[PDB]
Amino acid sequence: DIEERGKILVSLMYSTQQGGLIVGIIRCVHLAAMDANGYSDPFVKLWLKPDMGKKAKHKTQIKKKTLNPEFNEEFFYDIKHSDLAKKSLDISVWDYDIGKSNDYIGGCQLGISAKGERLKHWYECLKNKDKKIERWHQLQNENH
Amino acid sequence: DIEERGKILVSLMYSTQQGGLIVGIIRCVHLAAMDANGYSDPFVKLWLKPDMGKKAKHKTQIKKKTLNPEFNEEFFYDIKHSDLAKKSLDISVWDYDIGKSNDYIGGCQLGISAKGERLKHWYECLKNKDKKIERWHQLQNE
Amino acid sequence: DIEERGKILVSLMYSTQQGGLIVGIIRCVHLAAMDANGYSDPFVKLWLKPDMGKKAKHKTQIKKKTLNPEFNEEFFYDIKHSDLAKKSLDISVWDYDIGKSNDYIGGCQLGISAKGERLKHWYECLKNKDKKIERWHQLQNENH
Amino acid sequence: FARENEMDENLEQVSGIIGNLRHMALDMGNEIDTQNRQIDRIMEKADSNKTRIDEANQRA
Amino acid sequence: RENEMDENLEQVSGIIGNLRHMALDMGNEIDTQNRQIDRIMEKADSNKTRIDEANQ
Amino acid sequence: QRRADQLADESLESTRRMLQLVEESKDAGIRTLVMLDEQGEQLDRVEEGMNHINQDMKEAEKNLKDLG
Amino acid sequence: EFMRNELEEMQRRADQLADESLESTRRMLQLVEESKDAGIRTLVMLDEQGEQLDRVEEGMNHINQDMK
Ligand SMILES: [Ca+2]
Ligand SMILES: [Ca+2]
Ligand SMILES: [Ca+2]
Ligand SMILES: [Ca+2]
Ligand SMILES: [Ca+2]
Ligand SMILES: [Ca+2]
Repeated sequence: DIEERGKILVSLMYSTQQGGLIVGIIRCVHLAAMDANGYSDPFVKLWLKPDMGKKAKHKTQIKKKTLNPEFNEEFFYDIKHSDLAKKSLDISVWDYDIGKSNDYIGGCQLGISAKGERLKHWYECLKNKDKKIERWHQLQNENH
Repeated sequence: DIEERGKILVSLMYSTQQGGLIVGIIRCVHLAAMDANGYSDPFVKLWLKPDMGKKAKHKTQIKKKTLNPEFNEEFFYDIKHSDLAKKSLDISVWDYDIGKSNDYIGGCQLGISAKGERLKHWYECLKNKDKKIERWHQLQNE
Repeated sequence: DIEERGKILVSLMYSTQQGGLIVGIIRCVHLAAMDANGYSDPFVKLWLKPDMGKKAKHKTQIKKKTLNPEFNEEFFYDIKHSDLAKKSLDISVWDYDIGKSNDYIGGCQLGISAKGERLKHWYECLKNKDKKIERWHQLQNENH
Repeated sequence: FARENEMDENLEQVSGIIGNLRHMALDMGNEIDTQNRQIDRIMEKADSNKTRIDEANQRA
Repeated sequence: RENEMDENLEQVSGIIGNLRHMALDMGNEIDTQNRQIDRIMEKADSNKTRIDEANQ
Repeated sequence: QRRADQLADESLESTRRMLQLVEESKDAGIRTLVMLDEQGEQLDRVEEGMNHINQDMKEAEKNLKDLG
Repeated sequence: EFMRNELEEMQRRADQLADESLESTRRMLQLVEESKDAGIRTLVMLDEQGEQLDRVEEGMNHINQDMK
């Protein structure tokens, strides 16, 4: 069953006070169990591509033996509202392994290049300043 | 670091016959002297970021003992025009050296996220299909 | 030592047409004799400062065997009206000797750094532009 | 099994989205018109301000 | 020293001048697309009924 | 006899691809709006900038001719 | 002070008028350059919307013609 990949709930808001875009990750739903115990050890890895320095990539805490995790975290990006349009947020989902290389559950994207629900999430965020827009995204393949 | 870093003549054109973007590196002028002999041995490297694989990078032959080279080379990025405004053409002009890591003179990144004269070149390539637009660029990078 | 160093009549006027300060060296009276004949050979050396290149220094025509000179000469300074008020116009009289270096008989410094009658003379030149004012100033010991 | 209802709902969405495309495209026209007039307005301020800057450095 | 001020005020003028033409070329382009959308919804409403009548 | 059954397949494929093209154009409309929203807001920053610059040039000269 | 106090203000303010003139040329070029590049980003996304609308119209015309 390759199709049972899952869903992810993303949150966005541009803070004028703080002077940046805050990406919130609340929880996933029904992730692909890629272990030898019918479960996963998922964690979300954010990457605001392409031209960003050492503060480009961020990661959540690691929740273990659950397919419906509970992150409730938020990450700050020191970015300008004008410059924020042309960027793209590659939200990836990974299954952690201590003993060997990590397994890829699924992935998502948000930007001007994106389409549909992904595009309308990125559109409403830039239009509605100082407003927390939140919506689900179905996970897709091939972000390494 | 230094103001007079040089100007690079770059040309762009989307060829619908060949089915892709053709970057034509013509020449460079007034490069920064970064050797003891007071000249450079430069070569330009292109990189169309970021979803491109083995045909993302392209290199150029090394010219000799001059701050005003003459390349006259055209490369070919096989890509559909529909996906072209997403991409970024990172052009990097280096100076070749034998027994150590190569010195960097300067560079230029063309695309939608570029500014000033770089953004116009890329727009005028997108608009004017099958048509050759040749514009100079300043060399300004780390 | 040598309390009676004499005094000098100096004028000040900021020209609008010429675009600068006009410094007139009109008269000197009862100057200090520093020769074997009870006289001097005085001439008034000007020196405006700071940040003045070749326009800084000026020199009057030489007078021969006298303690009551008759100069009647003017000197022009290329300078802007506001920029002049920072500066200090140092005026100095020296006994001209042919064999050796010039003996110092007296000096007088006008500008914001100075005090008393020297301060107001600089002030009233600037605050009443295109109007010549003339006042007597006492010669003193300063950077002989 | 089905009654063949894909034709009805797809076509209703086609008419729905094309309606949104028409109104979305017209709202650009008002935004472009106002911006065109703003660019002209900024051009007055620039010419006016350059007069102040040219008068400031030429005080004589 | 202050030749920057001269070329800045010239460049500000030169950008803003063509910044009009940027708006005019946007204004002419949105017109042709607006006409194009009206062509489409006449064709889409016609093609809707032509499919709907065929299915009856 | 029943050519309409074959035509039902042809016209069904015509409807489902028409969803894609309009929804792609709707994404293009959303894309074109994003930059116009920025251009509109940035053109407001220019106006206020040009106003703020004009008042500072007034404030500059007015401060000179206060004190004679 | 007061003779010195009045003179020192006259430079401070006069030099500030020259710098507020210099700074005002930079503020404009900075803000105007951003509207130059912002407007090109709208023009790129307009033509992509225009050519995608050409695909719609072509897509419509074809399924009208072949259906007759
Ligand atoms: Ca695993
Ligand atoms: Ca694991
Ligand atoms: Ca070297
Ligand atoms: Ca070399
Ligand atoms: Ca003597
Ligand atoms: Ca003597």
